[PDB]
Amino acid sequence: DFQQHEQIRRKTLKEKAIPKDQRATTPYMTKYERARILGTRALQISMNAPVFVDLEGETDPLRIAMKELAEKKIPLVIRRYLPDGSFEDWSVEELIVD
Amino acid sequence: TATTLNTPVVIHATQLPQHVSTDEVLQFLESFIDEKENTNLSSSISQLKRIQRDFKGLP
Amino acid sequence: DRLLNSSDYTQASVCRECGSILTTQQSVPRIGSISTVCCRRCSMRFEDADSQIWEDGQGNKFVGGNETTTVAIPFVLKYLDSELSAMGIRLRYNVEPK
Amino acid sequence: GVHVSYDNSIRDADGTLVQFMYGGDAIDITKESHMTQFEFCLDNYYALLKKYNPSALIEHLDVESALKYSKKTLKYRKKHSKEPHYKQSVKYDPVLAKYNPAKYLGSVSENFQDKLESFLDKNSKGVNEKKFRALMQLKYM
Amino acid sequence: MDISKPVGSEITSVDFGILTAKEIRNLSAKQITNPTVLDNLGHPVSGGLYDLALGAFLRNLCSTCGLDEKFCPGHQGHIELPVPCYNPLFFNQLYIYLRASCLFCHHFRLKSVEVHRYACKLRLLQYGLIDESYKLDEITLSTLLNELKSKRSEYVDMAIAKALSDGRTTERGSFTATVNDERKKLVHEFHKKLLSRGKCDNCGMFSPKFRKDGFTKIFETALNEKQITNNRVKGSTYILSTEVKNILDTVFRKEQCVLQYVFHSRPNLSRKLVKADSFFMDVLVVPPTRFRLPSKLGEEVHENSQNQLLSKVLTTSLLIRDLNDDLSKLQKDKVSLEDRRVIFSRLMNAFVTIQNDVNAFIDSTKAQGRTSGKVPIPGVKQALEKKEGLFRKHMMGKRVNYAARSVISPDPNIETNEIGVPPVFAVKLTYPEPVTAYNIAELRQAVINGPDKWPGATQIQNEDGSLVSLIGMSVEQRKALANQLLTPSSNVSTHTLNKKVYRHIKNRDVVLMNRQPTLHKASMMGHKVRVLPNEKTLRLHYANTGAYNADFDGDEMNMHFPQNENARAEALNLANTDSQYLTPTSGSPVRGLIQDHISAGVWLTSKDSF
Amino acid sequence: KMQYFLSTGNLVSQSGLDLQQVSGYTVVAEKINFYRFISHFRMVHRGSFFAQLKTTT
Amino acid sequence: TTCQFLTKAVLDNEREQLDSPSARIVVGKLNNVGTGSFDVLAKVPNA
Amino acid sequence: NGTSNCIVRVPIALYVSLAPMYLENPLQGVMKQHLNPLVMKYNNKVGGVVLGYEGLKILDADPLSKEDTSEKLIKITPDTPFGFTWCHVNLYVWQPQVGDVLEGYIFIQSASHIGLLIHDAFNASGHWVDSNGEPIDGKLRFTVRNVHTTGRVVSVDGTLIS
Amino acid sequence: MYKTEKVDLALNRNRGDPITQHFGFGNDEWPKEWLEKLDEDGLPYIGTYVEEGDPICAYFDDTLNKTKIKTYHSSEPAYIEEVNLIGDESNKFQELQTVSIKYRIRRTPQIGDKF
DNA sequence: CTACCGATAAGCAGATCTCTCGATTGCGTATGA
DNA sequence: TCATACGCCTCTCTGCTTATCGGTAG
RNA sequence: UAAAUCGAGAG
Ligand SMILES: [Mg+2]
Ligand SMILES: [Zn+2]
Ligand SMILES: [Zn+2]
Ligand SMILES: [Zn+2]
Repeated sequence: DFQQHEQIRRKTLKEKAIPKDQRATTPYMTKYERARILGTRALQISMNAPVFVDLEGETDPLRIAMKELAEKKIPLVIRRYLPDGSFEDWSVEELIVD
Repeated sequence: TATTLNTPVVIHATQLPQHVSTDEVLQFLESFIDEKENTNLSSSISQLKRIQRDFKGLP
Repeated sequence: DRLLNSSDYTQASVCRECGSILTTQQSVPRIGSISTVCCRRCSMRFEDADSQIWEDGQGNKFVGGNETTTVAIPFVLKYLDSELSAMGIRLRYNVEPK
Repeated sequence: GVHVSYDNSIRDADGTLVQFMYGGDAIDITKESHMTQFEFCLDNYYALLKKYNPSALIEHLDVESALKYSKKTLKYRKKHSKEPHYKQSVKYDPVLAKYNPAKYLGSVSENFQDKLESFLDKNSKGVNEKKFRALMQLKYM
Repeated sequence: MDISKPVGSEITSVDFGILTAKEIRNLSAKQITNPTVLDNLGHPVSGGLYDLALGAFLRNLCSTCGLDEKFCPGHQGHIELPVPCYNPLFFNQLYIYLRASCLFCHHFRLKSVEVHRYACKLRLLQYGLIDESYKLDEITLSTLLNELKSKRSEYVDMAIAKALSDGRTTERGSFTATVNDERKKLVHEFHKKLLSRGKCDNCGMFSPKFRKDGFTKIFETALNEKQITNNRVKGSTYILSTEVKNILDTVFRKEQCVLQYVFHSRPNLSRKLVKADSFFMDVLVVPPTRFRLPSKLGEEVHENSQNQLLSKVLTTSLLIRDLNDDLSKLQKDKVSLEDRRVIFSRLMNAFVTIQNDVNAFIDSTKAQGRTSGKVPIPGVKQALEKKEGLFRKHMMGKRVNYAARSVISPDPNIETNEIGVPPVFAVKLTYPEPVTAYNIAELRQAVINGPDKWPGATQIQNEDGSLVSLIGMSVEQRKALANQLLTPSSNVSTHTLNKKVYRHIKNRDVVLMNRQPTLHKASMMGHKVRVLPNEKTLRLHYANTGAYNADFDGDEMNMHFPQNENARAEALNLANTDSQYLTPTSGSPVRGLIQDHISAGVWLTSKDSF
Repeated sequence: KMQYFLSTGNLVSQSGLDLQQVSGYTVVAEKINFYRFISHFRMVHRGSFFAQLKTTT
Repeated sequence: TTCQFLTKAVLDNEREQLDSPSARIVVGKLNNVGTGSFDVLAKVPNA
Repeated sequence: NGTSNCIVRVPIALYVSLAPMYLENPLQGVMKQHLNPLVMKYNNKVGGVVLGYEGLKILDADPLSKEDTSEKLIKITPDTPFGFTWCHVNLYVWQPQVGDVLEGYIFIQSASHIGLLIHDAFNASGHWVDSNGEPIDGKLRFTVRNVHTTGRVVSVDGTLIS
Repeated sequence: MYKTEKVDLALNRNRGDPITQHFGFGNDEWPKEWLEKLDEDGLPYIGTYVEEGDPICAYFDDTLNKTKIKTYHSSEPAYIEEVNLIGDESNKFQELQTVSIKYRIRRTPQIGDKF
């Protein structure tokens, strides 16, 4: 009753997924991606998400997220969207800042 | 109440009812409490404490 | 933030089958029930046809069509859709988790 | 709606392409300021290199294929510079066509490459031309 | 907006469509009959335009959802008109379609093989097979006109199956700019060819065309000189809405397939037959009372203009319904020629005036008749057309909360990336900082300070949106609330959230500034915040004047305060002033000192300066 | 009628008076400053019809 | 020409896929240019 | 019961919202956020009242990922740090059916309404004279022709006659 | 800055209609804090400090059988300068229904002002 | 000879950034008093 | 004699669209 | 607290 609805979407989703071996986008983390990741990480910390980076009395979630990115421990995964709908899945750890 | 913080967005049921064996009715109530406290309560629940012994013995 | 989040952010209710925003309304509970939101289009009249039946403010009885979801939209979109309905034009909004 | 995609090709939000390369080069205009100031770049080489950190930009980069293809194309057009334009039967298209300029070091425009070669030919400077060329290609990337 | 209230479902796409009179009569809460708004007492008359079931009006709880005025969404209604009327939206389409039709055979006045040619062309091109659409015309080679068609159907279906099979086009079809261009070109040319000739080459029995007067009248003359002679061998009147609808429906029933392939661009599940009840509104729609609420002076009350137009429509409809009852009673026995003629003439001009009434209700310009007047009332189309329309005024740009506007005064004592926020601003604008294990001390201090002492808090929003305002509480109450800021929540549904303090705009925040007109990007940056507790005007460094093209000519510029961490980080990194050093126009710099610092540098860097 | 004419500026007449414009014939003599007041009794307006045409000769 | 384009849009049952920024603004969805040109996924170490 | 068991297991696919607080324990977060409140509740989609859950699975958004890896991806909505994902759980639901016979006990009796408690868990609504004269006891067979679902807990109403 | 206003209670008084509201105080339980910045009659004093939310004139409305007060309509505090009891030209000797209040605001030179 | 196709000329339709103050709001008429 | 509710009471640019009059096939 | 038109206008 529901399987035919679900299976067709997962096949389409797996179709657009570009394999890790053949992602030909920019290895660097773009400025937009840096801003978005910093904002989302700061929102998570503000919503009491666990943090593994020590805080030296800092109170600004945005500064906490910037410190995390500088030390490269952000537990976030990007999803670059190609125009057709294909998506590649880079990680912040393998991304290069600037 | 009853916002997205406590209720799923969609509750679509896949496959079908797959338990008409009438013989494998055990192994859940004897195991659900094992995975519960080893504390779900809104204001008061009591039917969970009197719904297992019906199939096994007497209240 | 400058157009939707802090201007007219509304968490309206939308039916997936109907595809319309304002066709839904809150059912009036009879005794010890929960006032959910249901369609005025998906539901058919009890004459043309409990958990299956919800009533309205006029005392009429409506059965079925209790599927819907909450989406974040500007209220100005609702006003535009009303004005379009005044023209006889209907807009159907395709909801993602159908 | 038209914006540059993840393939460095600008196209409308629909998907309809406008150009394959942003101006044929895909270098940001706000950063195009000092990619022609060869003398300034050479003078500030050490600070520029410390800013760029080429050491950390190797494990996620490929240099040899793009460099070889660009050299082959450059010598091809050098052999094929003086002739009518309609006769220029292209055998090797410009390096931007295949190699992603943000993924393959050395993939630069034909104008920038020509200007860099002309500068390195005319001006003879302790830093060598090879390290300067590597830094300039990293700057373009 | 609220951060602690996420939503999963989102509108992926929106598709337009027409309203069938069945569904709107199925969904409506009440009809509308009496053309009176309010009685002597001011109570909403049952069945009136402000009907109690069409949305709550003043204190009256709405009698459809049973909620208050601010809780009732506002349900829609409908007027059961007894006569169909031409839609001014689709009047041109109807006039063009029925102009190129034959009365007798009820087919298009063009040939019946071009009909299938265009049907197959549109069906095949709908799937984005452009080359196949043009290659179909190569299948060219009376009774032979059916053997040709069977070849085209096979070629069309084979190509679509082939294109679908190899991934060239998903079953949903490929709608891009070029296929849209070809659709428009082919459809416009096909309609123009329909309007081209006059003799029907399907049955021979040609039919007279129809004329127009304004946008509500149709005229024809079935009697001519030669067109009379030929149709015998082939064997300024008025055109009525019901019979023009009849011939429309006949033509559409005849040519369903072509009407489908010409009234659709997305080739999927287009099963719903395109009928004739798409240009006639037998049932009109009234917006909810919440959207039709009237104006309100300090004492004067003014009638809603849309409600007045609907009341006029009701007046004409009730007059027509009354006159038809007079028609029926006089139909019992044959009456004097004068009486039936005058009542039928009254019905005729009543239909004309109801057509004009609907035309004026939609568009103001189409209304006919004005000698002196006072003002031409704008219609629904006039509410969404011009710059003052709803689109350009309330969807491409809206008034914003948490934003200020004042004069800017210069200050060479802020580091060219901050702004000087006067304390009068700093006591109004707030940010909803959520409480937590590291923000507890600072937020507790802000709460204790309160809404008057900067830095301070104005509202303490609990997890369940219970905004506890601090405006009217004393010091001991504020202290107790601060000491109760971080406590476990009893409700499990809210156990994943924590209270938010609407603390004043501190020194670490960031705002956006804009000097209208925002001609280019630099006219809207993001400056950091510096709270100078002296003045009452915004303080701005001198480097930004050149970028803003601003002055200090008493210029007033806005100051938006983003409220979510996404916007904060996005303005701090992408839109910040330092990153906007070089304009993207030509790469030249746009910042730097201007007037006296330049002469100061010239004097200081000279040789005499020891 | 004269009070309305002076109060609203709009001219109502059945002869046209050989004048191009219809409105804007009276101005409120602002008492903001004596300079403004004395300047009120000296300007000449070419006509409200000349405030829209795009030519600048 | 809102009237002109709406008539054509509804007459042929033209469906908007919410691609252009203006359509996203009208509906009220996150834009597709720049920061909204991708998506962000959270990596969770479950069992 | 009368040659009927019900209590049928039903795997479900649900769209849960995961709070950022439970970002290092997503499965426990999901169960405590959605699945635990679903217990002892009559859900129309599942069919009846739910007695628990089992078999948590995360339908992560990574298609290249193995179906058994310990790390999963959670989609985060743009305007919120909350994460949304699909899930697979096994739901055990006791399903009454109209037109059947059920065995239940008697707890509360009144002059007008007679209370029946199917397995002392289905709330519904002083010995007197019966057909055989036996005093009313807790054991009897009834009909389920009438079902009321407007209260806090569903109820079963019927009569001895067919 | 000299700013004046005219509060009129005869706006809704139709031609020949008996006077609906008078100036002054009724017999209701109005707060005593109203007596500040309002005289024995309906008019206020002269040279008093009035801000937003401060009453100007108190009028007795017999339709509701209560005394209502008007309110200041400007953020900047002002000083009452003149209270002109303007009378009616008709033969009927109606009570006070038209009065003019003049306000004075200290427009000291603050920053941002144009010289 | 006469139907089909373009080539002007007239009409039709639509165009030529924010905000604050102040001012203002119809004649004609027709019957119940 | 005479008051408020009804009834109306003349100095700019781009297209697109259709009507009418020339030429050519049969 | 409305809504429209006119004048003064500010950048
Ligand atoms: Mg300026
Ligand atoms: Zn629905
Ligand atoms: Zn309502
Ligand atoms: Zn015919």
